[PDB]
Amino acid sequence: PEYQNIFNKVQVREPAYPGVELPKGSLPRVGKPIFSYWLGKIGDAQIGPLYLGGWGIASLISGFIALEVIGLNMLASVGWDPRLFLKEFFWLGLEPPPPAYGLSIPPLAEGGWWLIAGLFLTMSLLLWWVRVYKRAKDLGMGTHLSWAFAVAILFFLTLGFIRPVLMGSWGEAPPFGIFPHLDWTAAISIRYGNFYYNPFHGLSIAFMYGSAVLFAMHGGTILAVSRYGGDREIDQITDRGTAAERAMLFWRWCMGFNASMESIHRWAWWFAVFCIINSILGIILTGTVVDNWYLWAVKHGVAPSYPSELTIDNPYLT
Amino acid sequence: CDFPPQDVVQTGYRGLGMQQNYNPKLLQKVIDATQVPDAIPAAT
Amino acid sequence: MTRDTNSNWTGHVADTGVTCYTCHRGKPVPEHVWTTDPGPDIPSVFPSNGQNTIGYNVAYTALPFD
Amino acid sequence: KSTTGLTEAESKEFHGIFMASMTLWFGLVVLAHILSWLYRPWL
Amino acid sequence: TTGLTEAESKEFHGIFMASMTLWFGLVVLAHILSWLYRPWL
Amino acid sequence: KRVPAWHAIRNVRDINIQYVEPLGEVLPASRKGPLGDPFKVNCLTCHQGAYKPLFGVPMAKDYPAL
Amino acid sequence: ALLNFEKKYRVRGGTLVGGDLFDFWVGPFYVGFFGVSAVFFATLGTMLILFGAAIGPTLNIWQISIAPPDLSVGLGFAPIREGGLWQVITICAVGAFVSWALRQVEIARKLGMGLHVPFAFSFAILAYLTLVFFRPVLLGAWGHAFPYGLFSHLDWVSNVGYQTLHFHYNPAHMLAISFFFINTLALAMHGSLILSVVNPQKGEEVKTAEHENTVFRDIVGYSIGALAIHRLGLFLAINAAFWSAVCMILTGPFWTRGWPEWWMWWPNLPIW
Amino acid sequence: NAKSFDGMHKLWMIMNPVSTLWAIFIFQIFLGLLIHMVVLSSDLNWHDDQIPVGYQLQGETLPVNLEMKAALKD
Amino acid sequence: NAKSFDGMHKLWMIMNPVSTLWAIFIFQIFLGLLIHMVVLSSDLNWHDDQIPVGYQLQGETLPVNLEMKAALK
Amino acid sequence: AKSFDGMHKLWMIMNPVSTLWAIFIFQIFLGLLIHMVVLSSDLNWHDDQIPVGYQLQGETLPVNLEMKAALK
Amino acid sequence: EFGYITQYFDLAQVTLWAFWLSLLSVIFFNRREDKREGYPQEAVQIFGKTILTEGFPFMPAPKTFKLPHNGGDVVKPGPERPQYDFKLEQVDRFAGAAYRPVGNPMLAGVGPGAYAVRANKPDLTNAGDPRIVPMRVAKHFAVVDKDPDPRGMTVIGADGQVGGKVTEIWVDRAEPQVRYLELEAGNKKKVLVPIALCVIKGQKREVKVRSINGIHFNDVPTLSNYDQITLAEEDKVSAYYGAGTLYATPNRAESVL
Amino acid sequence: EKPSTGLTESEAKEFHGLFMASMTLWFGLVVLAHILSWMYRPWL
Ligand code: BCL
Ligand code: BCL
Ligand code: BCL
Ligand code: BCL
Ligand SMILES: CC(C)=CCC/C(C)=C\CC/C(C)=C/CC/C(C)=C\CC/C(C)=C/CC/C(C)=C/CC/C(C)=C/CC/C(C)=C/CC1=C(C)C(=O)c2ccccc2C1=O
Ligand SMILES: COC(C)(C)CCC/C(C)=C/C=C/C(C)=C/C=C/C(C)=C/C=C\C=C(C)\C=C\C=C(C)\C=C\C=C(/C)CCCC(C)(C)OC
Ligand code: HEM
Ligand SMILES: CCCCCCCCCCCCCCCCCC
Ligand SMILES: [Ca+2]
Ligand SMILES: [Ca+2]
Ligand SMILES: [Ca+2]
Ligand SMILES: [Ca+2]
Ligand SMILES: [Fe+3]
Ligand SMILES: [Mg+2]
Repeated sequence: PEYQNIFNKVQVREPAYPGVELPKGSLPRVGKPIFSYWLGKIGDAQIGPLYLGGWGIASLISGFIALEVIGLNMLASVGWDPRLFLKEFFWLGLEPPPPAYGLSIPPLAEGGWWLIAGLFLTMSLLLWWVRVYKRAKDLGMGTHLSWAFAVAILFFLTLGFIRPVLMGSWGEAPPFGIFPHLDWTAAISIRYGNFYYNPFHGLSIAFMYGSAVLFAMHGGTILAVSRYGGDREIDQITDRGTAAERAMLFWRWCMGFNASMESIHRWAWWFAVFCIINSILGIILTGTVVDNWYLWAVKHGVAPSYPSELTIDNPYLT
Repeated sequence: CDFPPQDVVQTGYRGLGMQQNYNPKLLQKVIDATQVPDAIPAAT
Repeated sequence: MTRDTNSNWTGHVADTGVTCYTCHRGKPVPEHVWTTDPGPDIPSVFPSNGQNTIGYNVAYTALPFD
Repeated sequence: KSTTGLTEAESKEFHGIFMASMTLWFGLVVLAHILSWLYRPWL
Repeated sequence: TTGLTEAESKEFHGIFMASMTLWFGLVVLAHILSWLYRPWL
Repeated sequence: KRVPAWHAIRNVRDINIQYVEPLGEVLPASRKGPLGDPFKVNCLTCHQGAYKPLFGVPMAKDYPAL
Repeated sequence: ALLNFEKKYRVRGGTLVGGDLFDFWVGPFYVGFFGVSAVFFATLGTMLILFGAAIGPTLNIWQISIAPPDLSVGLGFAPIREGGLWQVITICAVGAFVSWALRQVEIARKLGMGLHVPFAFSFAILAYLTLVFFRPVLLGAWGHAFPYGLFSHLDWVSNVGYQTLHFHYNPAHMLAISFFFINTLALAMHGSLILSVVNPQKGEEVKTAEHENTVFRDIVGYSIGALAIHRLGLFLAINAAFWSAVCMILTGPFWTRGWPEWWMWWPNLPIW
Repeated sequence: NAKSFDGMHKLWMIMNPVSTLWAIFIFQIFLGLLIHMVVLSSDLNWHDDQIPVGYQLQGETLPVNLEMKAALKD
Repeated sequence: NAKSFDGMHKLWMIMNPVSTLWAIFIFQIFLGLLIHMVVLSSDLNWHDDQIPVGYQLQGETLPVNLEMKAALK
Repeated sequence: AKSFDGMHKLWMIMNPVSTLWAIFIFQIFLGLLIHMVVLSSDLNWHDDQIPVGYQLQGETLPVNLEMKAALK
Repeated sequence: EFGYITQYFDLAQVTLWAFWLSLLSVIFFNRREDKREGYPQEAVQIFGKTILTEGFPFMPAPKTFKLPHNGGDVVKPGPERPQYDFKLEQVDRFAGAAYRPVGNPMLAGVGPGAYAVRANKPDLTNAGDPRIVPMRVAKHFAVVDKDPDPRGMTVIGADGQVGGKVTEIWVDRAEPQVRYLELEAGNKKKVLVPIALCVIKGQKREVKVRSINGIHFNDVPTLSNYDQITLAEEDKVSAYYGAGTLYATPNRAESVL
Repeated sequence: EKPSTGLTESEAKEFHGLFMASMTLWFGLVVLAHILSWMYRPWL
């Protein structure tokens, strides 16, 4: 057939690019850039350099302290054996305090290490937030990447710090494992009567499906007009060429309305952020306001009603 | 892997899930282990 | 114990009942039994939480193993 | 006007062979059904 | 086309057929041994 | 089928509280676990992976001793 | 209505079936043979869903439900009131989805572009056909598919999941969820970056491609590029769909135990 | 009434022969698969009807297998 | 009606031979796999029918294995 | 019998090297598949305990039996 | 009592309403941002009169892009540059009918061969230099071995005929990668072909261009100066290759089945 | 404006000869396989 533009057939090298000049008073960039042939088959081949200033070092100290703690407790749970660590790795975890301790600080091997790791991971993510903000603002760009990051951090803090405090127990938070955190997911659905009848859960699922749909559509459309220079979106925005025109006619003819080369990126932004906004809203109300989502859905006229034919006798009533 | 086909028993309204699933090769191991004991003649 | 179960618990074993063979199956020690699980070996100052292992009796999940 | 580039002679030729082939195919179908009726009658 | 002339095609065909015949011979031998050891039909 | 299981639970507790655990005095050290308690009864001790033990053949009616 | 620049692109040709008979527009839409087909099948399917709601107990939007046949029908034909309506609607649905994809192909041919979007749509279609055709055929009955109803296909999803005691431990399910999550993350970052470069700090010029590379190399140390992020996008979404189809074709036809017990192959390797 | 179908051969001056051939072949294969699957799912099924004999049942009752299974109880 | 199939060889002037060859080969391989799998899933299965003998059962009742299993009890 | 004469011209429309690679890869995949299909049936030859069961043979050695006696 | 109810109104309900209203309102703002290109639209009336309409919701107020290196201001929604001179005949007498090109379809600029009217300036780097340039002007680039160097190969053209030979590679300095191949045609002109319409076979040492035919490489649009390319010229070149996807052979626009 | 494959009439005759020979041989092998299967395990 015709070239599909999925891999780079011919590669070219020039000396590495150090980066746009920073404002005066900045630290130098660390690292000497290297090139990857395999990364260059699909994208850009340069790796590095990297910018390490004040906020991105405090972050990376916090995060690595947290990682050391989590790893060592997982390793103590098998008796220090690395062979068993590799053998049973998906079943290990660091577990939260027993719920009877409330919001106090428990002893170290009965939930205090969980508390330490949570605190250090929190600080890591807030320092990283400041780094992302300043990096985009020192180059003179809008700070749109910090708004979305803030939303994600808020969801991490909701399930984990805010909801456990509003409930009165640290033992309501997830543990640090793979299968352990999957077990937490299932159990919190079972305890509060079926998350499928949580309406914010349904809306966030709507927006996660929509993210996949929209990004398949956009990735397809821009690869399909890259023969007319469509992959260069900044120029198509500030001087509309034939690639943008064809891209917008396609969708107009197909489904009756369209966006522009700049507006589709606002649709992307919002579809990714409403998913997490509804995530926060659905978790923050569970347990603190609603105790059984299925009974809520029945009270508000939402759940179907299968035919019965039988009678089952509740043995606690007999 | 449990290669097809299977045996399925419906146990509820249609379109609701609610059914039990058997693999004929695994169920043979439970059948091959029961062995009801033999009767003892009733007493005078 | 067998007489008690066969007479007083028919809400569960209804008119089929149990004999010895229902559990011993011709051996003096039954095949599937349990005891209070201590858990894996961990450091001496670490108390057991009772989970996050393989868990052979709870269908190989990371759920509480006893 | 929509046309296929075949002249009238080419169309006549194609039609001859097309009809012969379709007749042979239907003959084989009839034979298969006679055998099936002899083995396992369904009506 | 493949860029092979007719002589090159004849050569390739000769060796291809010889190799395929030898391979099928070995397959038949393996099955005779298996039938002698563990007959399946 | 949820209503027999409800009784089953209670039944098993009886077997273990009244009969099997008090036998921890009589049995040797061979029939005990790490924590020093005897082997006890589960759902698997008589079903053994079937929806009814031995598919529900009624053996116990032929013996007036049980 | 036509856009400012639209008239010079509305030419004839590019079709698959039909020809010059259905080559026109109605308003902004383009019709074609497959446009007629799609609207025909969508209208018929919708009207049959509504009738199946009329013969049920309620017209509440959340509680309508049309269910498939019983498992005793097998791969046969069910009565209209006990499953046949579901079969007719599920024929209409396939007709409409495939028509949609082929109409897309006609449009792209007319505008001179590549067929990436109908090709990515094909994988959604494949996941649907897995749930209504392939899995039911391998298990031996149409009554293994889901009913048509909001809130009522969710009961199906729940009970099917619990037929394996814990469906989170399904391996292809884990892989698909990984792709879904990473796709939402990537879409957020891409949206943010383009907006940020054409909407800079107050009183500044529009930035360039060098700025786009620099920002991510400063934060993270690697930048993938403006054309490869579109590729990465097509890739993550398609893979999500693909591994969903695999995870459902595995459950029932090729595995009947609990899903946690599959993973037992790993700690039983004779190498630890 | 006999001269009504004279110009029929001109059909191939408006309908493309190659497209038509491919369409016919593909449709016939699809229909063959479909009808075989529809008849196999009915009372007329011929693979599982145990005619002229049931072969799994025949294998379970071979004298050698029976004598081995009897020696497994003892 | 015997010289009715004379110009049949002209078929390859309108149908591409290489495309046709590839289509035939691929279809035949797919159909081979499919029919083998359909017949293996019926009463005609020939791998698990325990004919001419059951081999796992034959291994469970060998005198050496029986004498070793007795010596455990 | 001389009706397969121009057969050698096959390689003027089909690439020899691609065909060779395709054949080799297909044969390896099919070999693995058939071995796995036969191992999953009654014909399995690794676990059938013929000509003898070796784990069972190790459990009943006199030395192992006498050591297991001393632990109870 | 299992399903007893104490009070019908709760917080989850109100919050859900608030969300329905917060969506339903970003739709409004995004739909308004969608109409900074291509509007007001042209509605054709009962007997042919055309008016400008604006849709629902209405168009936003204009915003300004300030381009770098004194590249001017861009107001959007703002004025438009004038279309060129396409000729078209309608096929059926109603507003929704299709159009046919009047002359030679390859040299008409209608259909997939239409293009936009951009600036007559090159795209710039962050330093002010032209972005897309031949590899003899950018003296620091090199093709990575392990990859077929296309310089020297031939340009077979979709009907099996030869178009010309590759003589240069055009690179992109802002993001290092190949954008165009330059070739000498049958009448000794220098023409470009986009790299995303070329299948490069290293062993055959060919470049297959499925879009146009071999003789069609003589009429590809040419550049003013061969040390740079402008936005307008990029559009013209790419559009000429895109017209061939429907006009190269008379059978390409003619209903597969 | 007419579908062609670039083969002349001689080339088509040649291809047709070998195609028919090959198809006949293939069908012969199929018939032989089915006769053996009917002798071993008759299905109708
Ligand atoms: C009960 C069933 C039998 C069994 C029944 C059969 C039957 C029947 C056959 C095999 C065949 C094979 N068996 Mg066995 N096999 C059994 C147990 C085993 C065990 C084991 C650990 O249990 C192993 C490792 C093997 C391995 C093998 C391979 C050697 C061979 C498959 C070749 C292949 O896939 O080539 C595919 C790869 C290619 C074609 C690539 C090209 C290879 C080139 C030509 C060079 C490779 C050399 C070649 C593989 C060896 C040539 C012989 C030399 C003179 C030594 N079998 C049991 C005991 N096995 C097949 C065979 O022998 O083929 C001739 C075969 O027909
Ligand atoms: C107790 C239940 C189990 C569970 C049981 C199941 C079951 C059962 C299934 C999944 C499936 C999925 N699960 Mg799960 N799942 C659970 C927990 C999770 C969790 C989580 C956070 O806990 C996540 C993130 C997921 C995520 C997922 C995805 C991997 C997958 C759904 C995407 C998909 O199928 O796309 C595929 C896309 C489609 C099917 C869409 C079809 C699109 C069609 C062609 C177009 C329709 C157009 C329409 C009619 C037009 C309307 C037009 C209007 C004009 C607008 N599951 C719990 C543990 N899960 C599903 C799956 O994998 O199926 C393949 C599935 O069947
Ligand atoms: C009780 C039910 C009967 C049964 C009743 C019928 C009836 C009735 C018919 C078939 C027909 C067919 N059956 Mg049956 N069939 C049964 C069981 C089988 C089984 C099996 C595993 O049990 C198989 C594999 C088949 C297979 C077949 C095909 C050979 C044929 C469908 C061909 C087709 O789709 O062409 C469509 C594809 C094309 C037209 C493309 C064009 C191909 C060209 C024309 C060349 C192809 C040759 C073709 C394969 C015929 C070969 C004949 C040669 C001269 C040897 N049947 C059972 C036993 N079967 C049909 C048939 O034979 O038609 C003539 C038919 O009418
Ligand atoms: C109860 C059922 C019988 C059985 C009944 C049948 C029947 C009936 C048939 C087969 C056929 C086949 N069987 Mg059987 N088969 C059984 C068990 C087996 C087992 C096994 C593991 O148990 C295997 C591996 C096979 C494998 C095979 C293939 C050799 C063949 C399918 C070829 C194909 O798909 O062409 C698809 C690929 C192509 C068409 C490409 C063509 C390439 C060219 C023409 C050359 C390739 C040669 C190819 C290997 C064929 C052998 C020719 C040589 C002389 C070796 N059968 C059981 C015992 N089997 C078919 C057959 O042999 O036709 C001749 C057939 O009609
Ligand atoms: C049904 C009925 C009663 C019919 C009667 C009417 C009659 C008689 C005939 C009409 C003719 C025909 C054939 C009509 C068919 C149309 C019908 C009826 C229905 C289809 C409508 C439909 C399926 C719409 C669904 C819309 C939805 C929900 C979309 C989901 C995704 C979404 C929200 C997208 C918003 C973002 C957008 C607009 C993305 C498109 C878009 C993308 C993705 C880019 O990448 C891109 C790149 C550069 C420039 C522009 C774009 C661009 O616009
Ligand atoms: C052996 O390994 C070594 C040591 C060598 C290092 C290797 C590290 C490795 C292999 C690590 C593996 C890690 C894994 C698999 C981690 C899995 C992590 C997952 C999937 C985690 C999922 C969820 C956890 C969440 C959401 C936790 C949220 C916790 C929060 C928000 C904590 C909040 C606590 C706070 C803010 C502190 C309050 C404390 C105080 C003092 C105020 O209380 C009064
Ligand atoms: C807590 C674990 C147990 C559970 C959940 C359980 C559950 C059940 C259920 C649900 C049934 C009805 C089966 C059906 O009608 O399909 C049943 C039947 C039966 N169970 Fe159990 N059981 C348990 C333990 C036991 C034990 C320990 C024994 C032996 C002492 C036992 C003996 C029986 C017998 C004999 C029947 C058949 C009674 C009948 O025919 O109705 N069960 N059990
Ligand atoms: C007045 C002449 C035209 C007649 C109207 C066209 C009716 C179209 C037929 C309905 C749809 C066809 C069914 C199958 C379509 C293809 C499936 C993908
Ligand atoms: Ca009692
Ligand atoms: Ca039969
Ligand atoms: Ca056999
Ligand atoms: Ca052996
Ligand atoms: Fe983009
Ligand atoms: Mg846990």
